[PDB]
Amino acid sequence: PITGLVYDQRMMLHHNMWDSHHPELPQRISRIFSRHEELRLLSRCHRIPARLATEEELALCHSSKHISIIKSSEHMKPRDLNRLGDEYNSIFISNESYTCALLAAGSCFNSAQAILTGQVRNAVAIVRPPGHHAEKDTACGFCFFNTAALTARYAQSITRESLRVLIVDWDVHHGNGTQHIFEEDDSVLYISLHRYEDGAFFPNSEDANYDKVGLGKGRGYNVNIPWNGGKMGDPEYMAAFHHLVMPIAREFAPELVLVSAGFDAARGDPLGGFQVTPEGYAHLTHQLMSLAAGRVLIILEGGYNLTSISESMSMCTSMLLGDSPPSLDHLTPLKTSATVSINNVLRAHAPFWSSL
Ligand SMILES: O=C(NNC(=O)C(F)F)c1cnc(NCc2ccccc2)nc1
Ligand SMILES: [K+]
Ligand SMILES: [K+]
Ligand SMILES: [Zn+2]
Repeated sequence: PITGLVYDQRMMLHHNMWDSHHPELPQRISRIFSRHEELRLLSRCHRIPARLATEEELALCHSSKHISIIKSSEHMKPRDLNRLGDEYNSIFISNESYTCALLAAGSCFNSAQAILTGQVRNAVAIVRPPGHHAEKDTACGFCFFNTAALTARYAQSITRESLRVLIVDWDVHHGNGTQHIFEEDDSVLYISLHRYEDGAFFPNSEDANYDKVGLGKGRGYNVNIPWNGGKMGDPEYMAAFHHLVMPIAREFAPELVLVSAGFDAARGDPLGGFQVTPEGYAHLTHQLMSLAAGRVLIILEGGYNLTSISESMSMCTSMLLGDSPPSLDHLTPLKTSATVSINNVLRAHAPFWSSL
C-alpha cells in the first residue's frame, strides 16, 4: 500500500515575464510540496521521478502543428514570445515553458506507469503548467498540452487500447480540452464539475452544459455537471458525488482513475468564487479511492490561493496514504440551483447509466 509522489522544481521555470504576479505562479507547486513536508506526508510517500514527455507521446492527443509551435517557443526572443502568447486565450510563454509542460506530462506518465505496474497503489503529481484547457490543436487557459488526457492515452499504450480510464475534473473550470479530446471515445469517461453560469464563466462556452453527453461511440461517456447562481461548496459537491459521479463511475468500472485536481473551487481562491474546503477535497478523494481497486492518480490543475491549494492537495494525499477522512462541517441544505443542476444531469444521463 504505497503512495507515489512526483514533484520537480524545474517546473517552476515557466514564468510570466510581463506580469510576474500572474496567478499561475511558479511557487504554486513549491508551496504544495512544502506543505507536504511540514505535514510529514512527504516521507510517507514513494518519490517518483519526473521526465520529459516525448514528441511521440504528445502526438497521442495533439496535432503536429501545435507541438511544433510550442516547441519552437523555446528559442524565441521576448517579442516573439509575447506575440505568440497573445495568439491564444489566456496564455503566457517563456523560453522554459515547453520543457516545463513536457516535464508535467512525463511526470504523470511515470506516475501512471508506477500505478499500473503495481509499484505504487496510487499517486499525486504536483506539476505545472496545468493541462485540462489545452486542446488537440491549441493552447488555452494557462495550459499547453493536456497532461491528463495524455496520461489516459499513455496508460492505454502500456496496457491495452481499451483500458477503461475515468477522468474526474473537479477544477472549478470546465476541461474543454479533455472533453473534446475524448468526446467520441467510450474508453475514457470524462466527468467534470464546474462553475458555468449559463456560459458566463471561463472558458465561456456552452460546450460545458449538461446536455453535451458525448458524440458517436462516446455518447453517454461525457458528463458535465454545471453550477449556476450560487457559491457552491462542500454540500453541493458531496451531493453531486452521491447522485451522479459515484453511481456513473461504479457502473463504468474504471481500471484507472485520473483526477484533474484543480483547487480553484477552494475556499479563498481569487478566481473561482467557491468554498470547497480541504476536508471536502479529502472526502472527494476518499470516495474516488473505492474505484479501480484504488488506482487513483491526482494531477494538479488550477487553484491560485497558495495557502488554499497547499492545504487542499495535502489533504488529498493524506487520504491516498490511508488516513481517515476528516469530519465535514454540518452540511447545509443544497442551494436550490444546485439541485436543479443535479436533476438536469440526471435526466441527461439516465438513458445511458442504469444506476441513475
Ligand atoms: O483558472 C483558470 N483555468 N483553470 C485551470 O485549471 C488552468 F490552470 F488550467 C483560468 C484560465 N484562464 C483564464 N482567463 C482569464 C484570466 C487570465 C489571467 C488572470 C485572471 C483571469 N482564467 C482562469
Ligand atoms: K471541472
Ligand atoms: K468520453
Ligand atoms: Zn481552473
